[PDB]
Amino acid sequence: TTATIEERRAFHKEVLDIVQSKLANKNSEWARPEEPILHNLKSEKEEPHVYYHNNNFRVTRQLIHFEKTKIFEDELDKCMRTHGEAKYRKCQEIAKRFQASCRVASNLERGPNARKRDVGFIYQNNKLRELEKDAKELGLNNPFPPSSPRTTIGY
Amino acid sequence: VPEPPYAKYLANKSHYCPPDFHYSREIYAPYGGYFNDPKGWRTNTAIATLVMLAGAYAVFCFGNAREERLRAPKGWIPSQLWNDNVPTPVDYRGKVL
Amino acid sequence: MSLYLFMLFLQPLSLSFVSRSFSKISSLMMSFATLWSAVYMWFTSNGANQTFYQVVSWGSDWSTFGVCYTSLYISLLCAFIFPICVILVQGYRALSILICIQTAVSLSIVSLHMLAFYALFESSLLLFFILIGRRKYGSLSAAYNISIYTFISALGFLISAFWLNWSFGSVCALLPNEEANSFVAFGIFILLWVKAPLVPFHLWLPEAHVYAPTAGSVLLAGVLLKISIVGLHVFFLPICASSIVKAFPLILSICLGSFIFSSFSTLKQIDLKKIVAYSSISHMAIVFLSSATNSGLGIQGAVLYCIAHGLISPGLFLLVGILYKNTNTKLVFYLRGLSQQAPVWWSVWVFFMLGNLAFPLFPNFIAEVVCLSALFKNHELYAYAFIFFSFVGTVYSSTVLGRLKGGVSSQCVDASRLDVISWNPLVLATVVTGIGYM
Amino acid sequence: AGAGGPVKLSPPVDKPLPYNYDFWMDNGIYPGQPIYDGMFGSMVGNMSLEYMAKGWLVLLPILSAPFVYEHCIADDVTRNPFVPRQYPSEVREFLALFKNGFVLNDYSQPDYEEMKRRQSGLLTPIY
Amino acid sequence: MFLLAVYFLFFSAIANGFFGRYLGVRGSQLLGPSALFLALLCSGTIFYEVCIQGCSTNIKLFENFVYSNELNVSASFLYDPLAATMTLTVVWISCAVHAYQNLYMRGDGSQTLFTSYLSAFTGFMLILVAGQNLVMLFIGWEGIGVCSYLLIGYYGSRVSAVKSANKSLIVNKISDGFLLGSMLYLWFYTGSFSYCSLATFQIPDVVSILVLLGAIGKSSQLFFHVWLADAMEGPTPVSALIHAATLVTAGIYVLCKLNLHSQSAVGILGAATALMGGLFGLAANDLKRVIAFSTCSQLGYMMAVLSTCDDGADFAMGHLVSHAGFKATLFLSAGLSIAKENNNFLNRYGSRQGSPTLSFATTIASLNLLGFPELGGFYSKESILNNAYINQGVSIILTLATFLTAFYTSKVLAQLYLFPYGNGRQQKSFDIDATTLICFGLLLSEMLLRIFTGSSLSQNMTTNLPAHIKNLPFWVALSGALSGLATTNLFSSNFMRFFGNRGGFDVFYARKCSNVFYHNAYVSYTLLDRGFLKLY
Amino acid sequence: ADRFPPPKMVATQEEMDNADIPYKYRDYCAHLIIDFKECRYGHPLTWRINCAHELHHYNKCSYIEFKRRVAIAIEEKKRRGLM
Ligand SMILES: CCCCCCCCCCCCCCCCCC(=O)OC[C@H](COP(=O)([O-])OCC(O)COP(=O)([O-])OC[C@@H](COC(=O)CCCCCCCCCCCCCCCCC)OC(=O)CCCCCCCCCCCCCCCCC)OC(=O)CCCCCCCCCCCCCCCCC
Ligand SMILES: CCCCCCCCCCCCCCCCCC(=O)O[C@@H](COC(=O)CCCCCCCCCCCCCCC)COP(=O)(O)OCC[N+](C)(C)C
Ligand SMILES: CCCCCCCCCCCCCCCCCC(=O)O[C@@H](COC(=O)CCCCCCCCCCCCCCC)COP(=O)(O)OCC[N+](C)(C)C
Ligand SMILES: CCCCCCCCCCCCCCCCCCCC(=O)O[C@H](COC(=O)CCCCCCCCCCCCCC)COP(=O)(O)OCCN
Ligand SMILES: CCCCCCCCCCCCCCCCCCCC(=O)O[C@H](COC(=O)CCCCCCCCCCCCCC)COP(=O)(O)OCCN
Ligand SMILES: CCCCCCCCCCCCCCCCCCCC(=O)O[C@H](COC(=O)CCCCCCCCCCCCCC)COP(=O)(O)OCCN
Repeated sequence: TTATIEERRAFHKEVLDIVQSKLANKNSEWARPEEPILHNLKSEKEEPHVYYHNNNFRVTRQLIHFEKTKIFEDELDKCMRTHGEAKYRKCQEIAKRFQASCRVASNLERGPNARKRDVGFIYQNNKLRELEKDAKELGLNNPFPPSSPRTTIGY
Repeated sequence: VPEPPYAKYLANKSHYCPPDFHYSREIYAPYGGYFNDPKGWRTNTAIATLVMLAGAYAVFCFGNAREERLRAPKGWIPSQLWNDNVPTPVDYRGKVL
Repeated sequence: MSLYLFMLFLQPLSLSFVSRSFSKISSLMMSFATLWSAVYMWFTSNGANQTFYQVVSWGSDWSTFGVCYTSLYISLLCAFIFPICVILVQGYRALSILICIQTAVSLSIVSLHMLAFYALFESSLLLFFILIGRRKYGSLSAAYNISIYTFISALGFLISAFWLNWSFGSVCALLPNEEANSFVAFGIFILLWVKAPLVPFHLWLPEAHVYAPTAGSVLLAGVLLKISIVGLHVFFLPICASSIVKAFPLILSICLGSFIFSSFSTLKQIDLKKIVAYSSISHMAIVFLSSATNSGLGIQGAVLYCIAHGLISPGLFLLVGILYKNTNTKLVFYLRGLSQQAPVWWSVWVFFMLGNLAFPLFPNFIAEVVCLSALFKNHELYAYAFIFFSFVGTVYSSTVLGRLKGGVSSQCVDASRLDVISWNPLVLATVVTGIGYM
Repeated sequence: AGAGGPVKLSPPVDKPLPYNYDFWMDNGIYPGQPIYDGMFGSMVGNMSLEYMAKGWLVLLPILSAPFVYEHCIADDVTRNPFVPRQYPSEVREFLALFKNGFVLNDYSQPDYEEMKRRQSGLLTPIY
Repeated sequence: MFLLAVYFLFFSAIANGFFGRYLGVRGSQLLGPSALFLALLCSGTIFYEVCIQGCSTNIKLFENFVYSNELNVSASFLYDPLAATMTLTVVWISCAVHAYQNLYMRGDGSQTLFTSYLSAFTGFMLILVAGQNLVMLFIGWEGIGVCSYLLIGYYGSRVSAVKSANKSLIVNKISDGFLLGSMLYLWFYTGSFSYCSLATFQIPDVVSILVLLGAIGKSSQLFFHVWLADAMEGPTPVSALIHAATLVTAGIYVLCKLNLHSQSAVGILGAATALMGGLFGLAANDLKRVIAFSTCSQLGYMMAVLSTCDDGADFAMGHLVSHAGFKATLFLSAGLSIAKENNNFLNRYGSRQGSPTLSFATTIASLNLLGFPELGGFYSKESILNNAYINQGVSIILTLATFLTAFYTSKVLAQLYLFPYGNGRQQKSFDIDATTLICFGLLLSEMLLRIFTGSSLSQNMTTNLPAHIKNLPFWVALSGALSGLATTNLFSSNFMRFFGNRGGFDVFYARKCSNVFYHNAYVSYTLLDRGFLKLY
Repeated sequence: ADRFPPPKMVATQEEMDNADIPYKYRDYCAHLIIDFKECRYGHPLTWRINCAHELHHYNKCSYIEFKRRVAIAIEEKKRRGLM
């Protein structure tokens, strides 16, 4: 994928038009965008308007994710408190969903140096499954535990 | 040594103070002095008890509003007399009460 | 924003026209007005504007000022802590110097231009040379140390700013620029390395704090160290992220080494002010590392911990100043029986020392938890290293408290009405932040 | 009398102080103490570190002898005369999941090898 | 209703320690015990509602205590069966200690501050026990740590007391650091701090080791037991609270609340701590020290039982609750003996006319410690010893610890009462008020109720053991008690000396660890910042 | 293991959940532990005297299960040839 200077300047002109259309009507939610500005730029920093708008969209999304995770945690805690000793069987699904939400929130914007948050040990379990499959098929002896059905309340 | 003029304002040694023990009476501490026993203590303690009961009332109101019982008690609990959010008791067999 | 900047420019201006006898009263009223204007700036800052809450320009790129999350917290902290410094200082000369230093520092935080940032922060260079080197209670060595360290670091930052202004054509933060150059990154980094004390460039700080007046020490620890985090968030991470990621093993080595060596050095200190200064150096390392991770958890944690330090270190420096006024000594060996002799000073001292140790009901606990979580997000070992070595702070603090707590003393050295008035805002703010209103 | 008892005051310093005088804790009462007792000066009971080490050398083998047998010499089959508690299949499968459980040592079970490998799990998180 | 208990204790703390000038010494002697009585009524209601009638409740005070990005924790209290049982025991012991302090601390200048610290200490213990998330537990853990620092070092003009407090603080810092690391591991890989979602079937060894290292601090296990013996510098009411419930129990509570422990480690560490503590208590000549070593031994038994079986957590908590009563009684009686005789050494005690209540309470507490049949201590200890038979190593060590425990306990009982008078012919006296009698009535009531109500559901469940193996703990206890009455010599002078020096853990720390610490500080400062890098 | 087959499980999942029986206690004796648990909690302080029939019955069932476990162990040991 290569971007010619003609295409780059064309996109720049289109971006300016998008800014002009946004400027025409006042919006109190200008910095809480519901949709990103789609682009094929090598670096987002090239188009400043796209960079700022998309950053504001990403912040909005992350805030929403954090609140969704809090909601998921509240339903998991209520479910756990209602069932009693049947919590392990009945709250597997809610827990699975909560852990998925935690991963989505943490992983989306972890940062340049941060590792992926393995909520539920899904990645570790997957790695152990691959290692087992390889050892068994190649006749090797695995020095690691075999993959587990359940490693956490959900995942 | 002739006691300084301000020494008249300061309090005497309390009954609980050992006679040999000497302490500087000018030093102020929020927790009280070396042996305390102030005059008017009975009133202060009554005021304290009233503030304690009022705060207990406020705490009770707050707790009752925030106490969430999501699983039915096995039998009757005292909370039913004061809180209406208690689920109807179900016994070990499963029969509702 | 405009009201805050105007009040900032009025505070140095007011001194020129005062009666020379009303100076202290006018300065206090101006400081409170600046605090109220900062509250107004907070009120007029809508969270809906996610990137920058407010930006104002007065005709040039240099006069571009704006407030962000880091800027807002630091500016509010400076306005909150300045009244205490004002009341602690006496004399027109001292007031003039302090008010000029404060105006320069407060203008630096809100500046969005690297060259303007440099112009405003380094204006208060001679004033610190003169303040730390005052006739009777000052040391020329400390003044020379702080001045030379600041000049060399800021000159490197200036060279990097000049290259960025030449290459991109602008040095304003609001214009998105990225650079992969390592020389320019190092130039910007060296300022942060020196200003926020990091081993081995931390020697200037303890000397300055010991030989500075209590108002000066309070201002220095409270906000001058924080100016590094504004430069990092506003002038380093946006442009030189690639170099921070490239050098992360080195950054981590230098930050952890600073934390360890500073903690060990605090153990050999016999002066209360030096103990508080080395505690600050140790505390700065977590903030620097957390911000360098370039994660949401790290930037928020670093700013929060900075506020907690900017509320806990001024308290300790204020109590130390009060004690020194009462006794004319800072040697822990001469100070004994403070529990029995000063029950009110002792209570506040113990409370602030507990705050410095990051106990749960203090802002330091929440801040540390967030910073440690950010480190754990990077690597588990990174968090573990910092968590384990925290015991060294406990050993020195416990030894100091134990030496001060008991013994035989023949002097009643307790705080007056003025001293309690000066710490009450700091105590209330510490409590409020501790309960979670961060 | 708990309060007001006589005390002896430590004499004021009258000679040049050693560089490492911070190792001594003196509150003004006569018996000052090292920062850590036993770091220097008189040792309690006149017992050196060498004496304590020789004692621990004599004691350690006798204390470790019970533990080494069962943990190392003994095996799952021979440790106890019975098998671990038997559970219904639904209960047993869930209980086997716990690494710190007691049902993983059931040699009679056809899933013994997997359970044993589960018990000797990972030292650190892989991710 | 559930919040009320914590409110009463924190109120009593604020009142006595901030408004003591108004309340007075007498005002603290009223507000303290009154608040503790009200908290006992609330704790009893909580115990009946949760434990007996299986009704757990969650009270969320406020949300978003910490809200940085994904990380979110709330201040919430979940009263589960473990929380209710511990709340009840803690409040009962604290109410007794508050009643005791009225007469014991009359001769102390700050009785208002002492009462304030005792009530804040009890409040932080109830926060730790009732927390619904790991952050609330940490808040309680640190609060008890700080209150212990402020209470052990209460006598500031004694260098020993300040050093004992510094020791406690440093050891507890190392432990809470390991706990913070474990909590970070658990938050990262489970997504929450709440114990409901915290559940993990398989945990990496690192988290288990970190949890154990964190727990061994408060529950003074081997290598971390140095602070407990030193904590004797503080006043007697402090020692009763810390040893019986507030501090030693927290580690066990943490291990039982989150079952991340490893069977191999807990069993060996526990059995070792039981034996070492009993041996250390054999050499000890201070009354208060012997009861501390006894606490260490019992903690070893509770830690060891977790390894034996699945019900080990229930057995441990049952022993913990049974132990708190008798151990508190032993400390309060020891304090009264010291106060009446003005002596701390076992050699100078002897038969002397006293109060029937105190002598009986001491005898019954000692019997519970010893293991006398048909007593609360007996059932809770046999539940452990009988179930530990499967682990051959743990069982042998625990039986030897039972022997040593019986020997020192019997020796102490003989020395305090049966032995002829050993103190001097001087006028000494401590008159006991009705408040002290109420305190001993409360402790005896707890001891009696424990026999009727029991400690664990599985307490009387059959352990399928031969009769000779089931009744051996009794024979070993009797043999030790008989040997202790005869005051016979068991070990050579070399070993008696070794045990008197507590194994030389502190001599090792001073000669090597402290010297290395201060050499690192010397290199860091004198050689470098103020040497190489300092201008002429 | 095969020679000594497990006994029939009287307790169902619904009953064990309704009586709040932990998973560890669901070991073929759960019906008796439900009886004992209901009686012990019904009589909070007098259970030791009153609730003795249920404890006896549980202990007997537990004894039979223990004997089964020992039998299984001996059979496995003989199969491996150790004894
Ligand atoms: C229109 C309607 C009217 C409304 C009003 C609006 C008008 C607007 C502005 C008008 C206000 C009047 C301006 C004041 C002029 C004189 C001020 C002065 O002499 O200072 C000391 C003087 C105190 O006099 P004094 O106590 O009677 O004794 C002095 C004796 O003469 C000698 O005493 P000494 O020998 O013992 O010296 C001891 C010395 C110790 O020795 C030192 O420390 C020397 C250090 C060298 C300079 C300090 C370097 C750092 C200074 C940083 C700048 C401070 C602001 C920080 C903000 C950052 C800006 C980038 O300590 C001091 O002197 C004070 C220490 C701190 C003051 C330094 C700040 C002054 C900078 C330059 C002053 C302007 C002079 C211009 C000359 C004009 C014709 C000659 O005035 C003050 O009250 C404090 C300074 C007020 C600063 C405001 C001046 C603006 C300078 C900021 C630069 C920004 C550009 C300018 C634009 C301004 C707005 C357009
Ligand atoms: C010189 C001093 C002399 C005077 C002494 C003053 C005495 C102070 C009394 C101590 C206060 C204890 C109360 C602690 C709770 C803090 C109160 C609080 O924060 O208000 C909460 C409301 O919550 C409450 O009211 C809590 C109930 C308080 C009393 C209930 C029981 C009292 C027992 C104390 C145990 C509290 C344990 C909490 C540990 C974290 C605000 O509600 P939100 O809108 O959700 O605020 C947002 C949350 N956040 C702060 C994080 C931003
Ligand atoms: C969590 C929800 C509710 C929170 C309530 C907490 C309980 C009360 C907290 C009150 C304020 C907390 C800190 C008070 C200031 C710290 C100083 C202090 O506590 O004691 C002072 C003086 O005490 C005071 O004047 C104020 C104390 C009033 C109430 C203190 C209760 C215990 C403090 C709780 C620990 C804080 C928790 C922080 C970490 C969780 C110094 O005492 P000593 O060093 O022992 O010397 C006294 C002299 N003598 C040698 C004779 C012993
Ligand atoms: C292509 C070039 C090749 C390389 C060639 C290099 C040749 C030399 C380069 C050195 C440049 C550094 C400039 C600082 C010199 C050290 C300070 C001078 C020492 C001194 O005595 O100053 C006294 C006080 O200074 C103080 O108290 C300050 C203490 C030391 C300051 C620490 C320096 C700042 C940090 C150093 C590096 C930081 C980052 C580096 C990127 C004042 O003396 P006086 O007034 O009484 O005069 C009387 C005459 N003796
Ligand atoms: C020895 C440990 C290093 C100490 C530093 C520890 C932590 C500092 C990290 C700061 C973070 C951002 C700074 C970016 C790079 C600075 C140092 C990185 C390490 C380094 O030196 O890498 C070099 C490249 O950097 C460069 O080429 C530039 C080096 C810095 C220049 C020194 C002074 C510059 C001052 C200029 C002022 C402003 C100028 C603006 C025009 C050579 O590494 P390599 O890639 O060649 O690998 C070949 C090895 N086999
Ligand atoms: C049941 C679980 C186990 C609980 C504790 C077990 C501890 C067992 C470790 C001791 C057994 C092996 C000891 C090493 C062999 C040394 C034999 C003689 C010792 C010797 O000659 O030098 C000593 C070295 O100190 C030393 O020996 C220190 C080495 C100890 C290694 C670190 C282990 C932690 C020890 C904690 C408690 C042990 C207390 C007594 C060691 C005294 O040296 P010096 O001071 O006279 O030299 C002069 C200063 N220039």
